[PDB]
Amino acid sequence: RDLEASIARYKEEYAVLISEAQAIKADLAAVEAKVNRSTALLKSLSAE
Amino acid sequence: VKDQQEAEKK
Repeated sequence: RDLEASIARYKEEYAVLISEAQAIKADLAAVEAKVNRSTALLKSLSAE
Repeated sequence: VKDQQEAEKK
């Protein structure tokens, strides 16, 4: 029973970690779009 | 997983 409890506890931590990872992934995605846009803007500026 | 295995054993 104790072991089971421990496992359960671990699971929550794991879940939290996963959530964090997803958040980070989202952030990364957001950044990438900006970079894509930003590069284009830079190019435009150069042209001008 | 390890914990689960242990539980199974015991």
